[PDB]
Amino acid sequence: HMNPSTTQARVVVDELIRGGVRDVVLCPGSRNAPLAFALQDADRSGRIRLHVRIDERTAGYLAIGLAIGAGAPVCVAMTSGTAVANLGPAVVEANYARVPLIVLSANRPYELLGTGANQTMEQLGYFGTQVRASISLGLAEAAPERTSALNATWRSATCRVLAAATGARTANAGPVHFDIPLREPLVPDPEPLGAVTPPGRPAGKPWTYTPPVTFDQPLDIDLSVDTVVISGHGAGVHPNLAALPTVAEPTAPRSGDNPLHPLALPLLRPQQVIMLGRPTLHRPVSVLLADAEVPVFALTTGPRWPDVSGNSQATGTRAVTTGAPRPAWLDRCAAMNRHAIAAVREQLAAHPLTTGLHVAAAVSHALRPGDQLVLGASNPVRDVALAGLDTRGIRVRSNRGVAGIDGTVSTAIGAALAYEGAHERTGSPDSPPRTIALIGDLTFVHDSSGLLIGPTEPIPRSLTIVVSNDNGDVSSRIFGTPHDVDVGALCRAYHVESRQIEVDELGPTLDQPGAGMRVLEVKADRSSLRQLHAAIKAAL
Amino acid sequence: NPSTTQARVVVDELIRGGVRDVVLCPGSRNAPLAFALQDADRSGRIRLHVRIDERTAGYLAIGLAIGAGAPVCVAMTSGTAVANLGPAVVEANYARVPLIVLSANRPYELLGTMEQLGYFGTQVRASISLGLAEAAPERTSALNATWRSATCRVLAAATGARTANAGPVHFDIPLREPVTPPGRPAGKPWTYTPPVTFDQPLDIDLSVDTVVISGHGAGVHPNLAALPTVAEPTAPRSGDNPLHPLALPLLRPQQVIMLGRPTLHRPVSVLLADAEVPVFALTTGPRWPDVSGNSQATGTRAVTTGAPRPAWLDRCAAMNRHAIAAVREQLAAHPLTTGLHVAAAVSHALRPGDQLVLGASNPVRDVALAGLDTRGIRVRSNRGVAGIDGTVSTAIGAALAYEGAHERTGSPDSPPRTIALIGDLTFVHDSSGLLIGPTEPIPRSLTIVVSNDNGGGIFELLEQGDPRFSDVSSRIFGTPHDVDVGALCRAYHVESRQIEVDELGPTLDQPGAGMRVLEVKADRSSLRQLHAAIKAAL
Amino acid sequence: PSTTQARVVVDELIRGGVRDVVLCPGSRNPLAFALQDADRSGRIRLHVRIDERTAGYLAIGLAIGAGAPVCVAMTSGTAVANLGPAVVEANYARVPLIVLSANRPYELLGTTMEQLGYFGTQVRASISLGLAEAAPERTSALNATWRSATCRVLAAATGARTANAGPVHFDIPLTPPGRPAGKPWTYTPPVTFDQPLDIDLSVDTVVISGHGAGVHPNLAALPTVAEPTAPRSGDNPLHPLALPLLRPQQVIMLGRPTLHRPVSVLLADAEVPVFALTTGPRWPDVSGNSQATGTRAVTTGAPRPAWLDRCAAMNRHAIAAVREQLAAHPLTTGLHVAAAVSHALRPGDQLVLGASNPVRDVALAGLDTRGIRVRSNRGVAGIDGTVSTAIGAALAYEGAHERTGSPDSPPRTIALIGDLTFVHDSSGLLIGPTEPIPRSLTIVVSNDNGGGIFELLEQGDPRFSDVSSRIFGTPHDVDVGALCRAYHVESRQIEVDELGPTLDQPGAGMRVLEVKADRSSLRQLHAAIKAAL
Ligand SMILES: Cc1ncc(C[n+]2csc(CCOP(=O)(O)OP(=O)(O)O)c2C)c(N)n1
Ligand SMILES: Cc1ncc(C[n+]2csc(CCOP(=O)(O)OP(=O)(O)O)c2C)c(N)n1
Ligand SMILES: O=C(O)c1cc(O)c2ccccc2c1O
Ligand SMILES: O=C(O)c1cc(O)c2ccccc2c1O
Ligand SMILES: [Cl-]
Ligand SMILES: [Cl-]
Ligand SMILES: [Cl-]
Ligand SMILES: [Cl-]
Ligand SMILES: [Mg+2]
Ligand SMILES: [Mg+2]
Repeated sequence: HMNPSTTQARVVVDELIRGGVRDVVLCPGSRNAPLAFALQDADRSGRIRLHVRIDERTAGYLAIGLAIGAGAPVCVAMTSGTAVANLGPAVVEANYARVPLIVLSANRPYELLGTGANQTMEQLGYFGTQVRASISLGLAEAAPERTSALNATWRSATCRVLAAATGARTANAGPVHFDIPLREPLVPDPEPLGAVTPPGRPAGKPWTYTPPVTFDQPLDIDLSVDTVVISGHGAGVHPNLAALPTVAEPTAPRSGDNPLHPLALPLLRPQQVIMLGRPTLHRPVSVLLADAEVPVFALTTGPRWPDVSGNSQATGTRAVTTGAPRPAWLDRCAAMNRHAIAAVREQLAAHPLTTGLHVAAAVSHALRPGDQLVLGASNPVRDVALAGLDTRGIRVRSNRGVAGIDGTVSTAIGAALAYEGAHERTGSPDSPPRTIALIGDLTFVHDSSGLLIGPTEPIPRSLTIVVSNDNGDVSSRIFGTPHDVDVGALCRAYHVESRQIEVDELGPTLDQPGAGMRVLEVKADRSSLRQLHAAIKAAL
Repeated sequence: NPSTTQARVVVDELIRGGVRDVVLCPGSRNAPLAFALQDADRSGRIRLHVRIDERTAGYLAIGLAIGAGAPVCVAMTSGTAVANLGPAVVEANYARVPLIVLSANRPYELLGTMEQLGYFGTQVRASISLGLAEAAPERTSALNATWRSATCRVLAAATGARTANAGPVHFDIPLREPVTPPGRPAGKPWTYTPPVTFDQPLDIDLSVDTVVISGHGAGVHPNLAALPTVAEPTAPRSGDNPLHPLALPLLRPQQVIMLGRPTLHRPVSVLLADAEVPVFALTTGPRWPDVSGNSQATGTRAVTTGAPRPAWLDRCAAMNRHAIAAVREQLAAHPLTTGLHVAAAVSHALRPGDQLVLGASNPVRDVALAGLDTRGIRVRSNRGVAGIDGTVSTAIGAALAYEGAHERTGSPDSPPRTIALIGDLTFVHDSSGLLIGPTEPIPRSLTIVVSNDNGGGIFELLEQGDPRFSDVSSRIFGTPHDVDVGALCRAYHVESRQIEVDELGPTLDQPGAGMRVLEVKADRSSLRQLHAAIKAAL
Repeated sequence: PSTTQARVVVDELIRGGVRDVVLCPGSRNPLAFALQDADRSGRIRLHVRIDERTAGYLAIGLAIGAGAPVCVAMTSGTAVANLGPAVVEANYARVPLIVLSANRPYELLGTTMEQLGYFGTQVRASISLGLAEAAPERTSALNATWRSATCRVLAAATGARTANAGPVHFDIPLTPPGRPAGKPWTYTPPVTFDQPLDIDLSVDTVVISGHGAGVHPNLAALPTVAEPTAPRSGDNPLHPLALPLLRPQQVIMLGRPTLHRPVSVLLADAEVPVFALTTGPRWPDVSGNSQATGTRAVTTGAPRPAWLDRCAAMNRHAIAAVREQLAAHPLTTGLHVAAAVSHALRPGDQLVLGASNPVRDVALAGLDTRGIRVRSNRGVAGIDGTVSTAIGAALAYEGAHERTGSPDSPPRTIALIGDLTFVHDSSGLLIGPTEPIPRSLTIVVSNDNGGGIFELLEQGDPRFSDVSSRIFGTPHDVDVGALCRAYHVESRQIEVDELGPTLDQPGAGMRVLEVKADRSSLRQLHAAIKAAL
């Protein structure tokens, strides 16, 4: 009846859907045709949304966007060869950002490794320690009597792939390499003489159910000691710490309503630091975490705990708090937070030229509750932190794992599609929410291929990309001249609407109703930034 | 600083070892041998190429190595460099390309930049770490010897000087966070390793009806020059008796001599798997291919007795004329331009001495179906893993190294031409390879011909191209993109022109800017029927 | 500079719970001197061996004896290869093993550190300290960097944050105080790993508990087939031979089962839901039949009286069939020796079981694990290193009893192993005069002169009788008594009826009791028990 490659591909796709996979990114190939056929039919029946891309490296960052936008595991299926190697960059990012990314690689049978067979390499284990698991399905046997047993083993392995990627039993979500060797026949047989897919558990249940896991590690912390909370990427929400002064990275969730501008920390003298997540962005933050006199308590949601400090007195998951912060200490930190905010506000106005900070400040004001903000992990994240954005009621995403230039555009597109997707299922007939991306010009040009979306492929409903164009070791001689790439020409090539506006119009133009996907380019300056940052520092 | 001394010794020995080009990317950490390479660039001892995209940088290095046969260095500088260099390193492994990867590790920092993947173990020929530099005026003669000896190991491993198996090498130079000692006289390398002769004679009787199938990495065998030879475009031709690939299924060879690693044509793979046909594998290195475990014997050269029967050579020649006529006649009888028409136009426009860079998918297959005469012509293609990524940067590096070899011959004639034939998906995959800063070296005679059928044409010719999949194959296989290629080249400031297949000939004869892209629109909705008409007219 | 780094690291390892360290004489290795100072000062115990393989398995025993992390110090360019087996066992049995290495960063590399592939697949973490400097202006900062990293090593080995103990590779490439009151530099409270599973005990349920299983009070009433190394939670045991006689409709699987074919068949039956309750993040599956994973059970309902009565009946029939067929058998088999050891055990004893038949035979003899501590290398079920495992297990066990100030002599550690197992790791008996030696260790060897377990497998079928003596039985004809005397260890040959009384007498700290056994009748015995059911 049904050939083994088709049966295996349909069973795997079926178990992945039951595991919560709503979006799959597919790259074209011949060896992965079984997976391609099963995925396309699951897209026809509405069980998943399929995204086709041509460039596997940007496809991996699209899949990362599809996962951080709503929280679901996301699969990316590709053929054998360098197609798997091109997933390298996205796997590394997903490792340090803890993104549940499933690399579903088709492969030749392993017996062909070493024979010179076309388009065949050492795929299994290619990703080394960067993945949470390298799992290989077997080669499918042509034995309809073993069909019952193979369905159980295939579905149980797919569940193991899903459990490791989502961190269902480790609290350490990350990328997983799921390698599937496939042999001919690679296409489905004539459907008149066809079969039905071996069934899973009744009522759409996963083959192996993993109920919610709890990882608890309580820590004693006395709050009467003058305490500042520094929250970075992957930080959890802690209600018992919402009163304390908090220096929060843009991608960190806010526990309370007592902010502290990063520029204010070096001008204060905390006696005790509570570190939430993986702080990385601010240098004065990094300075304070080096100082050995100030005790540091680390609180993480997963088992990995950051090494950005040397005087880590203790690491846990939550705090059992004793006491309450001194009101004089609270008055001091709030006083200095207002002083830092005003210093940034005055020097921005006192500056003649539009810099990247002005663009970042303009986007911050235009934000509204419910919006999603995607930030290039270079300057845009630091700039929005200097402009003191209030991340309450907005979801802020950024590839803070390795903070690479790769794939920023694709991540924005993916996060938008995932966000607007979860808005449909909540039943609201209201319009889809907004996703605004702020990225530099060198990052936009570098991942301009990420703008490519085939005519038949899903397109974000309300994504606006704001490109702050500052036109910019012997390896730094390429930065000595402007790359001179017309942002509008790239957008025309990839059939994307573009507009070159000014920072004054940034607000009103961002409020124009949803026009699908669009790119807004703001011209900015880089020559005067050294004076602006020196002006702000002197104003403090 | 004893480290800047180390860096100057290594760069000198690498130049003595034949390295004429190095590729750099800006990174968070300082580049390995960053400043020493810069002095070597201004001195004219070496040519530096800088790129932003580390993936396109790896493939540019491959192009710089295969265009002239020299070893090439790429200097990793960031924490994403290992991941992005993966594709090029894998291709360098399977295509046997001398690729040196320079990295600088920090021994005073806690471990537990570089992001370690698992491929370095399986792909590289050697992993050599220099060692930390320490000041010692009484050991300058000794540290000069250790550094240059290890540098000679790195080059010998990468070029296959002692193994006959070129490939990528990982060279690590540890650094401590912040004149040149001499080498051998006359510019000679520190440790002279004479290239080795790797010899495996094999007895083959040529009176048995024999066909030769030469693939990637095949050698030149003068004693086999008379036999009917089905040769891939990248294989150097050794005779004047070509056998069209479509004529192979109309014959019954009793013996097959397989040169190098064949990767094209399903009739070839069916023949090589036939257990009733002895297959003899002749390779230039230690690796050897088998299709279905049907390689009877391995070697490097044939010790031949006998000669092909004149009746056998006549049958092969008759079947060859039928195949050539069928392709020419059916192409003329087809209204729409396909990628196969473009391949025949590019093939008829080449001249002796030109370089041809062929992308994967149909272009490299279509050129073979067009009967391209590869003699006097240098043909390149990344057949190691047959990826469609990095083919634009590979052509650019191939043009740059090929032109530099013509400059060093001192001929006043214009630089030789490099013509690249790639699909549209291939072009879209690595369009970023066109972004070259005005400071960097740019080719002077590179023409990229893009055969644009708005998607993946080869899938029309495979099993998923069957009409019973017509309703499902468009999205997941054809994958149209609707990209404006001229607008892309415009954005990157590359001369671009859309032309018809009839104007393709004369357009390549006229020179132009040192780099330009010629886009020919094509159709893939008639591809499967054009190929069926060719098979039936055989 | 390196002497200070080595002495800082040793202090944090002692503050982290390390009480024993194994090392081997090697071509080099500072850490040796620092470890030496702590040994004379009494802060750790040092154990030296010549055989690096046996050194790795000694450290495993030192870990599972009391539950502490243990360090082993490689010193040559053969230690990685020789420590391989012990690292693999530590990985699969979740044993806190710290492997200490020393790289040379000022030397040409790649043209005492032999790299194999197992480190990247077996260890929980790989942490290299980094080269030391000389500026005493940052000695306070270097102190924190070393003690923090050492705390990372200990946390990965003991599973402090991941609940998955295992081996760790620590590279120290070639006195600033710690936190006051001897606490570790970075405190990490042990983590609680929780997954509640809804299970209806009203369905006819059996509990199968294997290696690494936890203790479950709300499952104490259910019939329980428990492997020897499993800790028992209730008092309704179900003899393993009774399982094929019953027809359960639901299975709760604790830990990682590895024994008894009937169990493997039951766990694979697609008509029976299996629930895997584990103590860590890994979970086992036989044929993809595990339908849910968890760490504890939220139980509704109660077991039917009809189901419990049926289970108690077949249990009784099985214990009686084994106790009776063992009496009718004239020759002494390894199954008689397992029953003799089990009935000679008192509460508070430690029992070390080798693989092959000894671990299975003790289960067939129905030993009551309550009050006693069973140890076995069930991670990969190998016959190597079992002797050194029992020596280290004895040492750490008596060490925990010495530190409680009890006046009574050390508690008993009895090891039941086979002959092939004894020969495989006979070198582990070679212990120098200055090295620590157990004071209450008895190694009972059931010597049937070959592999008895093979007579019970398909190769033991009589149609292979003429072709299976060489390649499965493997007779050795080794004089165990002469071997023990050569290594200066007490040895005595006794009969099964003499095993109990001799075990009750305390003798030299290490004694090897060898009982002659037969395997030619093993397949016939087991066929007799099956027919008696
Ligand atoms: C990196 C990579 N990803 C995917 C593939 C699978 N693949 C093989 S041929 C092909 C289509 C290429 O299309 P195009 O370059 O337009 O060529 P055409 O066959 O249409 O001439 C694809 C995606 C590959 N070979 N390499
Ligand atoms: C290192 C290792 N090699 C081989 C095996 C395979 N094996 C399993 S049981 C066994 C026989 C051991 O015989 P013995 O220790 O005398 O025990 P018996 O079954 O006779 O009681 C062997 C070789 C193993 N488990 N470990
Ligand atoms: O001859 C060659 O060039 C060549 C190159 C390769 O990368 C091979 C890989 C596997 C098996 C055979 C191979 C081979 O024969
Ligand atoms: O529970 C345990 O102790 C345990 C231990 C292991 O080493 C495992 C290995 C693979 C699969 C499951 C495992 C498991 O459940
Ligand atoms: Cl950016
Ligand atoms: Cl014929
Ligand atoms: Cl190809
Ligand atoms: Cl066993
Ligand atoms: Mg195409
Ligand atoms: Mg035995």
